[PDB]
Amino acid sequence: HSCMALKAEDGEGCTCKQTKRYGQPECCCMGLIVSQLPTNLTADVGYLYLHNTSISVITPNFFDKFPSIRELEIDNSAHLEHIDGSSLSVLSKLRKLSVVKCPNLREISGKLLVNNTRIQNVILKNNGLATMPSLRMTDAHHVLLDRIDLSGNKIKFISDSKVRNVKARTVVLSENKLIEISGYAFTESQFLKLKLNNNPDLRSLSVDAFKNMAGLQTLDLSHTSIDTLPINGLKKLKTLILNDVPTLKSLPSVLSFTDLETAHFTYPHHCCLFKYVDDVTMNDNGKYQRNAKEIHKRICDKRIGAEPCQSIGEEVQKYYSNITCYPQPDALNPCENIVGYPFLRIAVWVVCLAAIVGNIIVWALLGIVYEKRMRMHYLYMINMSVADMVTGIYLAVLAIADAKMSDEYYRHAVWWQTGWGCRAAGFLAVFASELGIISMFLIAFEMSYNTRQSFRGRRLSPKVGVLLMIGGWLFAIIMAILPWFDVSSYSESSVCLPLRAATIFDKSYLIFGLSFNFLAFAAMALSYGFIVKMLKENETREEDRALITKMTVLVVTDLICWFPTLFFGFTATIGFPLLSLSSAKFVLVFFFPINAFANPFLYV
Amino acid sequence: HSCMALKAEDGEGCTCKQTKRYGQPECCCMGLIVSQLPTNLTADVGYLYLHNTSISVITPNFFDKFPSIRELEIDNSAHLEHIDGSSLSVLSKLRKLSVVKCPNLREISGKLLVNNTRIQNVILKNNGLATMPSLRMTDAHHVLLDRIDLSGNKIKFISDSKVRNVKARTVVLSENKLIEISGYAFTESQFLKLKLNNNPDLRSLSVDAFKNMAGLQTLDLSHTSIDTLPINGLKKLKTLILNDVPTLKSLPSVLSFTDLETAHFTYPHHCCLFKYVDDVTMNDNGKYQRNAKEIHKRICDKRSIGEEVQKYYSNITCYPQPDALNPCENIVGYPFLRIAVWVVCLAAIVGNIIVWALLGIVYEKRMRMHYLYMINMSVADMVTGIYLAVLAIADAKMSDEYYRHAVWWQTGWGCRAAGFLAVFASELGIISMFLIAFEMSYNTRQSFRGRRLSPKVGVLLMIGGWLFAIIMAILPWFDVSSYSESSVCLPLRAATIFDKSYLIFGLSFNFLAFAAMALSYGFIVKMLKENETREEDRALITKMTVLVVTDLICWFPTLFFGFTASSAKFVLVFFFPINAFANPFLYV
Ligand SMILES: CC(C)CCC[C@@H](C)[C@H]1CC[C@H]2[C@@H]3CC=C4C[C@@H](O)CC[C@]4(C)[C@H]3CC[C@]12C
Ligand SMILES: *[C@@H]1O[C@H](CO)[C@@H](O)[C@H](O)[C@H]1NC(C)=O
Ligand SMILES: *[C@@H]1O[C@H](CO)[C@@H](O)[C@H](O)[C@H]1NC(C)=O
Ligand SMILES: *[C@@H]1O[C@H](CO)[C@@H](O)[C@H](O)[C@H]1NC(C)=O
Ligand SMILES: *[C@@H]1O[C@H](CO)[C@@H](O)[C@H](O)[C@H]1NC(C)=O
Ligand SMILES: *[C@@H]1O[C@H](CO)[C@@H](O)[C@H](O)[C@H]1NC(C)=O
Ligand SMILES: *[C@@H]1O[C@H](CO)[C@@H](O)[C@H](O)[C@H]1NC(C)=O
Repeated sequence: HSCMALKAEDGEGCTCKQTKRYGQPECCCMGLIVSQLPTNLTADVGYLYLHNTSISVITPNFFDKFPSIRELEIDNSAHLEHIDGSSLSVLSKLRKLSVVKCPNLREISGKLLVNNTRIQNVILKNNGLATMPSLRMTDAHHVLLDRIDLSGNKIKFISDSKVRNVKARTVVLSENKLIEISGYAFTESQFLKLKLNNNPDLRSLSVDAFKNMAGLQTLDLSHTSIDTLPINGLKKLKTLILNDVPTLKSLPSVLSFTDLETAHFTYPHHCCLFKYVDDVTMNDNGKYQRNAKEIHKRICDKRIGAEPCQSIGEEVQKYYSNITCYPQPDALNPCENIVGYPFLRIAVWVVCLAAIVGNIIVWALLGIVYEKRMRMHYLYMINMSVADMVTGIYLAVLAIADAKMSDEYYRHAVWWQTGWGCRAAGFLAVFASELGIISMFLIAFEMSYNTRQSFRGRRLSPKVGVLLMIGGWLFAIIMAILPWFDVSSYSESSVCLPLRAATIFDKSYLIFGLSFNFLAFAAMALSYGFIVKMLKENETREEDRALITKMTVLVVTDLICWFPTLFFGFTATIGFPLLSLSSAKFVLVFFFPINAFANPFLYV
Repeated sequence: HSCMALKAEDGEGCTCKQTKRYGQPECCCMGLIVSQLPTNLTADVGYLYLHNTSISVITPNFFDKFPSIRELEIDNSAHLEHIDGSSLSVLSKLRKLSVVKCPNLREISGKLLVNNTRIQNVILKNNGLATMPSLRMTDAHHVLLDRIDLSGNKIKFISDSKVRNVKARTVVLSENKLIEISGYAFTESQFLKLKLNNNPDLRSLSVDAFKNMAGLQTLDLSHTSIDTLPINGLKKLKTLILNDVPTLKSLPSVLSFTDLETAHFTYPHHCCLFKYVDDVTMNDNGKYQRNAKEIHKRICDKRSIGEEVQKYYSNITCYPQPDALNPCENIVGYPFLRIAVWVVCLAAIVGNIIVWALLGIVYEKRMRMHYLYMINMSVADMVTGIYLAVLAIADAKMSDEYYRHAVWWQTGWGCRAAGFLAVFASELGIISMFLIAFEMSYNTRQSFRGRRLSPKVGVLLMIGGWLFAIIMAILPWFDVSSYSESSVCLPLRAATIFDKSYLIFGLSFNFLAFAAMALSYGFIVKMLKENETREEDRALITKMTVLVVTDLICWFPTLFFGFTASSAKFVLVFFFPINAFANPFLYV
């Protein structure tokens, strides 16, 4: 409160007062005037506080004047360049140490907290610390550190055996710019919760970085580029947190963990990898075979009467089932199966074969009905057949993937889902959908303009029609190739559809798609009405009047099918996952595929 | 191990060895030469083993000769006719009891397991018993029986009040020909887990079969064929697995149970009744109102009444969770989709009436097999409409109710007839769609040459196609496929080997017929382009060509979505009937 009284006085000086609650007096120094603490200062001070004094650098003998110090705090000191930790450590009875808002405090040297058996907690946050303090410890400390914090600093490396024998609950290294943690970074220490989150640049961890530790209850690595989690030392974690670490493709063996109860992973399939371990756990037959032999008794020795100990291959899975994982699998990211129900499997196979057969029918019957004179709309019908063929290829990819990956999907799931293959599948699907939409709109507009101007005596240029076709093709291609990048990812579904909306920009992409669907529906309705009016004005030819009738059936069926599409989208304004997303998938796989599959029987 | 080692040296005889580990000597007998009790024997038999023994009958004097026997094991007693439980009861020194592979054991008399508070296991494996032993444990017993087992046997009956207070942890009566279980079969017995699996013949489980017993933590009736389940006794039950029981469609309400922690059922609607009990719990209001008050007091001491009870029940997970193939509380799932199917069925029926009027006005006076083909296509459209209507009214009748009485609709007759109508309508429509193009092609080709298809042949082929649709529709009534596995009543199951063949053959045949029809119409249009027919036929040819092409466009996508895919039900219910009623518009 001495600092508060000084700030109320606004006098850049040191003021002290004695408190009866603790006996020792409290002194605070403040302002730019004080370059060093004045000599006429009491020595029995327990609590020493410094508000942005002009101390440029703490000398190795700076704090030695006052032996009875018990608490320290330094704040806002913009002039602090370097501090020698030894002089601070000479303070035997130092209970708490805090340093904040020092921007230029580039280094703290020496083995801190050594020879100081009374430290209770350390707070070092929002400082320009450019290297890890060399924290050592010894077993004399009667009270463990409540919290030791280095968050908000700029540390980048943790060399061999930097933090030894510290006994503490919470240790935090978040927000730092770590690039590597070397082997044996910790040693002999026990931590209740070690924090390593919000560290974008952390790529490589040494395989034995957490080896030789004396205990680690909970650990979190969220927002990290960790490639492979270390195997050793982590054999006792109660909880594991690997949130938002897309580089963590393949986890180390689930067998190694022994007592974990809660685990948050980034990809959902690791949850099933933990759950579906039912047949995997008994296969180790090594050191963890002994560990399993030991853990089974640990439960079954104490679990009217009671069941006997079932074998080490069933009770271990019974215990492992209790392990809760947050990215739980769903119908959109299923385990052991891609398509699931056998009816759907055989239906997908037959429908892929039938889509290919329909494209073949398009080719053959269009060649049969082909007129000698070049026609503008033959190319459009061919492009719609191409859209149908792409849909068939997408379903073929899904079918063959389900055929190959059956019964072992959860192991291979992440590689397929994030891999190049899923991006290709999503490209195929969305490109087919957009190509069909733009092709329907283009053929409707071309027929409308040709019919309308032909009766008046003019015509829309067929080269303009080809230009519109290539413009729509580029539209579909750019709509499909963009989600390859992070505008909207294909990795959020097991069938590679773009059910992605997290960055709000992906929401912009989906809004653009929905708006284009609405514009296509409105344009088709209006252009078809105008076509009906023009047909009322004048009649068409005969041998190609089959195509005119096909346009009329487009007038009917396109409106019939796209009318409930927007209605379902509007009724799904809540956007409930796994229900509205399924509706969107069904809409995409129905309504463009309507015309796509119709193409043979439509065009004949 | 020691007995087998001694037997390996051509041990066609009885032999004894004084093992230092057990103190008392171990004795073994082997070979058909041992047709009776041992010749001169030893009186200090500690462990007893008899393998492939030619013993004929057992009399209490057999064991009284050497009352020191502590463990017993009888194996491969091929000739063994009968044993008396009294003989083993007198041998109170016994702790182990094994009897295996007896091929013709007809009966075991007396009360086995009585008089002996030291037996720890009773392992009767494949004894072929034609009547179960009257096993009993008296009040004086104190050793926890580790396991009592009756493996593959000929136990046709359990009879009333058979078993008296057995204290075994696990009772296994599996792989049995049980035809009936009279009441009180396990009176006052205390069991931890009871397994009755793999007894197909069990069809008369009494209401008091498990009455008054001291309780079971788990009860297993896997692969039974029971017609009902008693309410009494199972109140304390902690685990009930009823996988693959096909006949238990009248399960008492989950409220009757009080301590389930895990349950298995073959029909997911039972688990939906578990979760949706929310409105059923308070409906009881009988003496079970007092029972529910008691259990609510217990639950609240353990840590509104209805919400807490339903949370507790939701904690009772069941493996057959509900699925999209049979959504609970509704067939339509959505109210907007309900009005959509209502409007499509109304459009179907109104269009059918309009088509009746149109056929009445435009019908040609002269006989025409073409008009017959059009009539049967209109009938196919009408039956699609009636299938739509019955599904819609079934949803309306069971609005919000589709967890009670759900099973009877799927299995009893409603789904059977509805699926019959649906598939018959679809197949008749497809086959008529093929026949009309076949008529067009045959008439087009032959008339130019100067011939015509036989009208009798055409009528007979139309009747044959009608019969093909009928036989395709009737088959899933049997076990070749199933209507039962969907609230929409469509034939969705594909599990059995024949089911996959049936389903894939149906779909592939439909699409192949459509492709062949398209090829035939391509031939027709090529002929028309090359040669000009008579104008009277030319107008009719053009009208029918437009009709067929428009019908193709309307029909095709429905099966595509039904295969590539709630919304599946919506599309099958909406777009296909839309084609069905839109096609006559293209007819006229
Ligand atoms: C489910 C909601 C969103 C949309 C439902 C679509 C309804 C309104 C559509 C689909 C099929 C349509 C019918 C299709 C064909 C014809 C013939 C034509 O002369 C117009 C009327 C009539 C009879 C249409 C009436 C409107 C109709 C019934
Ligand atoms: C501390 O910081 C302020 C703000 O930069 C600075 O102006 C001031 O001189 C320092 N001392 C006090 C007492 O505010
Ligand atoms: C120490 O002396 C300085 C001047 O030398 C004076 O301003 C200050 O108040 C003194 N402080 C104490 C605690 O005596
Ligand atoms: C600090 O501890 C080290 C540990 O080796 C010891 O050598 C040193 O003398 C101590 N210094 C003081 C000032 O107590
Ligand atoms: C029976 O008597 C024979 C001959 O005296 C003796 O050797 C043998 O040990 C006895 N027991 C058996 C089982 O043959
Ligand atoms: C029992 O032993 C006899 C004679 O050694 C042998 O023929 C017979 O096969 C054996 N029993 C069985 C079931 O094999
Ligand atoms: C055991 O049987 C004997 C006669 O065999 C009988 O006297 C006795 O009461 C029985 N004991 C028990 C505990 O049933």
